[PDB]
Amino acid sequence: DDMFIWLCHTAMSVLNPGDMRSRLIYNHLRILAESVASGEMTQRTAFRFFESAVRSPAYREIAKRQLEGGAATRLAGISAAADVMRRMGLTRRPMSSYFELYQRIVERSEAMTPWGFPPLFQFEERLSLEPRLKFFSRAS
Amino acid sequence: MKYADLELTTRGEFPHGMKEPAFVKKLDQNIPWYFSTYRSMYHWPITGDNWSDLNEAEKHHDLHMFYTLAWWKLGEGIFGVD
Amino acid sequence: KNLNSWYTKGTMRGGVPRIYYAWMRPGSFTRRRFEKMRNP
Amino acid sequence: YKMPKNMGVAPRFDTWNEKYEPWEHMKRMGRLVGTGFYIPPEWYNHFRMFPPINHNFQQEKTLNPHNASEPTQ
Amino acid sequence: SWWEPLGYGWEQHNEEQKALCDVTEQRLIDGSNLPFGGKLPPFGTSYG
Ligand SMILES: [Mg+2]
Ligand SMILES: [Mg+2]
Repeated sequence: DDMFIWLCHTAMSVLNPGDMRSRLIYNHLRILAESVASGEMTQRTAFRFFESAVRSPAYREIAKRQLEGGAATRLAGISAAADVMRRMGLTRRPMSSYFELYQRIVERSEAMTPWGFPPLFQFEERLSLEPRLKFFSRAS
Repeated sequence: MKYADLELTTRGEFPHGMKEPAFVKKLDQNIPWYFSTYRSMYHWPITGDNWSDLNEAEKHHDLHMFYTLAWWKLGEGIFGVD
Repeated sequence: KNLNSWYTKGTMRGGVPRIYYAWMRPGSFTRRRFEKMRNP
Repeated sequence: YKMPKNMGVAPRFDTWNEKYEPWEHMKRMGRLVGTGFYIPPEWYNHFRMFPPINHNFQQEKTLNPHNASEPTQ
Repeated sequence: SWWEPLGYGWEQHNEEQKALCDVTEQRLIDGSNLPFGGKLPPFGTSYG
């Protein structure tokens, strides 16, 4: 279940994560997801892995040919992030993946400075927030 | 050749090398450091082509190999055909 | 001209065994992912 | 002598990032798998050939706000 | 020895049998009795 939280971050917490339909970045995301499930990686580590992953030479300067302030469109991100949870066997009932990933985003849409996060509380760290105030959490 | 009908009542157990050893509770020396502290003189595998009149390597290897083959009954039933 | 002999270098710890590599590290041994062409 | 309450559990504000950074896990896992005695997890099987970006450095190590650290963010 | 216990292509094979074969001669595999319920298990559960 924390998986959905992670995926929410990869979808909404990252400006310009390249074109997320392309098999390259898509495979990055797939692998990292399967590594957040089965506990092989920390969420923080997998996130910093995702944003630091290799995309394409002169990335920013190709980004000047698409984006103004470097914020891409979020559809590709959510469609890929649902796709990965479906193709990996993550849930017993297929729909649940997409529903949760969608729902958790919709609830956060109403929050002040919604897509930014304090770096310490964003993921697993020594000191944490109470389960009500955790970010994409079911208890908010 | 050179056959008699012989009765051999007791053969010792298998030389698999792994048998649960005799257990104790107390030990004589209670000082486990001696295990890690012990050194010895060097074992040099070879000197000058390793020639010997008693042929040690060959002879000892074969003698071990013989009773090993005896006990596994020549490893002849164990392998099927893959 | 190198009077330390590689023949005698080491310390006997008594019973303590340690591993050594004949040539390379065992992880580097089977290269099959480039050989049989499994790579992204 | 009065101090802010949680100073006991206060994080190291310079170095608390190091532990989690992708390169560290690449190196560590790299010499762990090299042993032959560890089954590589699959993420390693992947980023083995797509190692992460070089010059992305934190703001904690480089004290520059104006440095644009990430090609992504 | 782990491949036969789980009928692999069972739903396909069932479909082929039901559509193209007379009911007098057809063998139908049931997924419920098969190891995982004839499915692929959820991710982290099955020990791999
Ligand atoms: Mg005072
Ligand atoms: Mg106090």
